[PDB]
Amino acid sequence: PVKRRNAGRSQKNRGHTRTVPCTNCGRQVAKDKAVKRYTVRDMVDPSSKRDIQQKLAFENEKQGIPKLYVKLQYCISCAIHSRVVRVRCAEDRRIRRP
Amino acid sequence: AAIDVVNRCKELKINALHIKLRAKGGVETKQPGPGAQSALRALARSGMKIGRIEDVTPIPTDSTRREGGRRGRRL
RNA sequence: GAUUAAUAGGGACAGUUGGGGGCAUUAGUAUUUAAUAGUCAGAGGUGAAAUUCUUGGAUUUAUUAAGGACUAACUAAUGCGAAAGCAUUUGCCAAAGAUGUUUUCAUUAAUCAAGAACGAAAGUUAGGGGAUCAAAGACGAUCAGAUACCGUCGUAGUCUUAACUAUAAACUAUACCGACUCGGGAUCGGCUGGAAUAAAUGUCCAGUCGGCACCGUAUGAGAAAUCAAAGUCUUUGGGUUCUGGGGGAAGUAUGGUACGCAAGUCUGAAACUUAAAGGAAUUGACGGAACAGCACACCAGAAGUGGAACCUGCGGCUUAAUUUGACUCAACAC
RNA sequence: CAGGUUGUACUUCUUAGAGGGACUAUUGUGCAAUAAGCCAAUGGAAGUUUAAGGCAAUAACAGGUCUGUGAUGCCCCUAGACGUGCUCGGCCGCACGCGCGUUACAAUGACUGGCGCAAAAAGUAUUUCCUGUCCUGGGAAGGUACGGGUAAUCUUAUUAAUACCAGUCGUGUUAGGGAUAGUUCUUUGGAAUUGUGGAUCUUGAACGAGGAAUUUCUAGUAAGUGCAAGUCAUCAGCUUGCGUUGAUUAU
Ligand SMILES: [Mg+2]
Ligand SMILES: [Mg+2]
Ligand SMILES: [Mg+2]
Ligand SMILES: [Mg+2]
Ligand SMILES: [Mg+2]
Ligand SMILES: [Mg+2]
Ligand SMILES: [Mg+2]
Ligand SMILES: [Mg+2]
Ligand SMILES: [Mg+2]
Ligand SMILES: [Mg+2]
Ligand SMILES: [Mg+2]
Ligand SMILES: [Mg+2]
Ligand SMILES: [Mg+2]
Ligand SMILES: [Mg+2]
Ligand SMILES: [Mg+2]
Ligand SMILES: [Mg+2]
Ligand SMILES: [Mg+2]
Ligand SMILES: [Mg+2]
Ligand SMILES: [Mg+2]
Ligand SMILES: [Mg+2]
Ligand SMILES: [Mg+2]
Ligand SMILES: [Mg+2]
Ligand SMILES: [Mg+2]
Ligand SMILES: [Mg+2]
Ligand SMILES: [Mg+2]
Ligand SMILES: [Mg+2]
Ligand SMILES: [Mg+2]
Ligand SMILES: [Mg+2]
Ligand SMILES: [Mg+2]
Ligand SMILES: [Mg+2]
Ligand SMILES: [Zn+2]
Repeated sequence: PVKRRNAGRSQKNRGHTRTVPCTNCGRQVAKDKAVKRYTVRDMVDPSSKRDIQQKLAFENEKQGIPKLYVKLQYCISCAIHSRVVRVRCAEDRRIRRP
Repeated sequence: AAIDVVNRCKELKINALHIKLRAKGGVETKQPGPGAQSALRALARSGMKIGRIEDVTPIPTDSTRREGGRRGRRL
């Protein structure tokens, strides 16, 4: 029978959508389908920043360390296994942004 | 490798360092490795002054058929 | 002496919208590879390593160049295209929807055997081009076995011109035209009123045509999953095209033999064989799947069988006979 | 310091009957929505629901027993019977393969001697059960000499062993260890020879802390150490209980 309405993807008008490589397996996945979560990563762990702030050098505009920018793109296959998105129950499958 | 450089640096008479951080951007995990936050940390602790900090992992505009193919590392 | 002008259809026209298309042009990093310098012993790759590369200098850092492909981030249930498909700039070439119309034309139309136009990939012929990845292949490793899932390389292709091939889970698996019927906001394009700023190819409020899509709900449909249509069908009939008739043998054949350079497409059997094959769900069991617990389960440690000689139970083999029960914890000093 | 008495004397010790006593109490963090509750400290004989057990739901395992049953269906046997009895064998037979265990490889020990520490169980119709005192044997064990009890009255408030002090041995498969075996003696039983058990003198093996594996086990618990009770005429290396000595690590 049928499991989803969007079958995991958002292709709603067009017949074909660009394919993209998986951040983790390298596998090819259609853009719309594949998981995404472009995150604002930080250069150093918590208590570890303070250590670099005191031994820091250049001016101090209070702008600290540049934060890392990671544009994340997972294919289902590994996205799951990678703790990202856990198999959700029946009616919770339609919930968006919990 | 970090502390080894700082020693060599006090001898070059240099105290401040600009950082250009990367990670085989090309068509590879544009994410910094592990020995990243580790290296910096070591330079700061062992004295060293730190100039500006950049991220220079070469992000491409297009791309070229990555590692593996179609399905990639499987297992 | 010539019906209206179809919330039918064809044209004219008007600003506008679009990653629709064809020629040009034009970038941008990146991958390779090369020059110019710069050092220094390791690089690279995996769970680990290994073939691989390297002081006739690797990996590495800066500048730059050649080259072939590719268009990131913005890029989303948003847009256009008959579909396949389509995202750097700019300039041409013919095209399209929708909206707007107190413009014409006035059945011109719906769908369709024949019969044609297209149709990612892969594949084919003859030339280009050849950067990356890579079928076959060559190697490392992994295994009891690996010419497999990882790793090192690599040819065809992948790019292109001109021919040919037409299939694909070519999917919404839901034919097109038409009329109806629930609620609701948010969208994309056009239009019309209005308000603030301001006088903006902007913003907002309110309408409304047309386009993806979603939310809620049905004394409507269903086998159910579910469906705003998969509804207005036993209260069984708007128009039209295509298709099916238990399963396997089979979409296969010394089949047909209309296409094709060639893979193969198109059409497409029978013999044979069978109670089922199927659909959707319910519970349960299992999962080299998510989440949450609990126990000397493991953790921290102890004592100690297992090795020794005896003892005692079980098997076995003997024997006239070695009574027999019991066999993973849930048999064996029971 | 032992012993004998005695008192309508006392109950701390002992017995056992009534009733107390904990419920998670008091105090502060975590929880926290209010909570249920969780933690730590204090008081406490006692805080892991105090500790250890008994009891043990619905289904089910075609688990096991018809050799426990005068509980039975069906099927078997029936007098040269699978009924019943008797005599003698066997279930313990040995090349081996498994599974509980017992003892040990020793100086944190063995052997000689000394030392009032325990608990729980049991026990008869006459002598037949527990057995105290006494006599005889080197000894196991005898005798019947004097006796109590059919039991908080008698074997007993003691007959444990580990432990503790002294002494010998002194790393030496030495004897630590005790298997195997040889006469003798003694008890149970008509009968022990295919050793019932026990005593004596010899004999004195493997074993030098045990591979791949693998079992229980958090407190008077593991371990060690002996004592009972079942079986039992006689036989424990089993079982079911009992107490003494008494810890590492967790929570
Ligand atoms: Mg498609
Ligand atoms: Mg264009
Ligand atoms: Mg490489
Ligand atoms: Mg270039
Ligand atoms: Mg758009
Ligand atoms: Mg762009
Ligand atoms: Mg054609
Ligand atoms: Mg060619
Ligand atoms: Mg091997
Ligand atoms: Mg390669
Ligand atoms: Mg307006
Ligand atoms: Mg509006
Ligand atoms: Mg139907
Ligand atoms: Mg709906
Ligand atoms: Mg009908
Ligand atoms: Mg054919
Ligand atoms: Mg099914
Ligand atoms: Mg036997
Ligand atoms: Mg209890
Ligand atoms: Mg029961
Ligand atoms: Mg019975
Ligand atoms: Mg007879
Ligand atoms: Mg006597
Ligand atoms: Mg006694
Ligand atoms: Mg001696
Ligand atoms: Mg004899
Ligand atoms: Mg003997
Ligand atoms: Mg014992
Ligand atoms: Mg006795
Ligand atoms: Mg006895
Ligand atoms: Zn993946």
